Amino acid sequence: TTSAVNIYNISAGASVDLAAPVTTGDIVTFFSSALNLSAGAGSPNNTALNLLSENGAYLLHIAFRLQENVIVFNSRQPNAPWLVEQRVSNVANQFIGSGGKAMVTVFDHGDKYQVVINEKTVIQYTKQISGTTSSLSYNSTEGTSIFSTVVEAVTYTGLA
Amino acid sequence: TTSAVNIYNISAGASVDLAAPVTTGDIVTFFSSALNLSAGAGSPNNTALNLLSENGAYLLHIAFRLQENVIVFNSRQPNAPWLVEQRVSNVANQFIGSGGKAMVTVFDHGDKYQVVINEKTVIQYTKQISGTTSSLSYNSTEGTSIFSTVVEAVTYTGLA
Ligand SMILES: O=S(=O)(O)O[C@H]1[C@@H](O)[C@@H](CO)O[C@@H](O[C@H]2[C@H](O)[C@@H](O)[C@H](O)O[C@@H]2CO)[C@@H]1O
Ligand SMILES: O=S(=O)(O)O[C@H]1[C@@H](O)[C@@H](CO)O[C@@H](O[C@H]2[C@H](O)[C@@H](O)[C@H](O)O[C@@H]2CO)[C@@H]1O
Repeated sequence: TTSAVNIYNISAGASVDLAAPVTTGDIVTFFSSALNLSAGAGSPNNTALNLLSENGAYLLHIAFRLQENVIVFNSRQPNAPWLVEQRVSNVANQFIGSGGKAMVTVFDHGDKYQVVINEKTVIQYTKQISGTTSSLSYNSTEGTSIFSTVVEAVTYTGLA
Repeated sequence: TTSAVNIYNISAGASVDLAAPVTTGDIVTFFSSALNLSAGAGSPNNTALNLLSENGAYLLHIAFRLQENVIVFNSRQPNAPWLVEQRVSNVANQFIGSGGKAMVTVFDHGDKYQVVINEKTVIQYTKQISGTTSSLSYNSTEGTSIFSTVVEAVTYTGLA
């Protein structure tokens, strides 16, 4: 009845507090104005996108590792070790059909997180930790990020 | 469970067939890489965005008229006159907080269409005609469109 759109500019190395939290049924899309599939090696993550809970837990962690040619999805409670991680091989293969820019979409299916790169679904992630997303972060390895220094994020909340 | 993201490049003067139709609960966002709030007068519409049914009906018509400083929302069946139109005054006032670009979002609330410009909801439109959206069009008055010649459209379907 009263859905909402919120726009955020996220500089590399930062985290932003969402004006409106993301919960079951809502969406989050990240827009990158550049694509560098051959920029270098990450220590270990070239670029990471994170969905965080109000408690500081990493609901969803998305990491792109060029040197290891893989994409990692994991979670963890604050001050706790990294949990069971799911990985997807072939980075470039996922960005086929980009052309100087990319977008990553995350659907919050309540009990799962659907991750989409452009138009291709790369994985149906099962939530290891539950809860609403209240902040987002974009971290990088200095100079080897595969996305622009500033990444735009649009959230669609108050849906279903 | 299996939502989908589809990306389209819509050149001014064209209409594109959606690979995935837009129905109750789905979303459509238009991205413009430019904003010209002082480009000229439309004959009468400077730029119009349309959601069309498989039968050619204009489910939702969105028109920006600089000379008349208003935004019109209407509908109509094919080969029929224009129906009851809703208008919103003050064009620029809606794009406050743009900065060289804009985005228009349309939420299909089943019995209504919620139109958002950037983060501001401009109107809750009551459907005069129902049905799923199968194609979209971007029409302009030669040389006086307030959006870029090519407008990007992203649809989020198969949601609720
Ligand atoms: O920047 S970090 O968040 O600290 O990077 C860590 C994360 O990317 C997690 C993701 O689960 O992985 C850590 O590396 C793991 C590696 O994926 C795993 O294969 C290996 O067995 O253990 C490493 C250390 O936990 C990143 O360091
Ligand atoms: O390019 S058109 O689609 O033919 O432009 C028409 C539309 O913008 C409709 C929107 O309902 O309006 C038409 O003009 C109206 C005008 O807004 C209204 O005030 C007057 O009563 O009737 C006109 C003709 O229906 C546009 O021509």
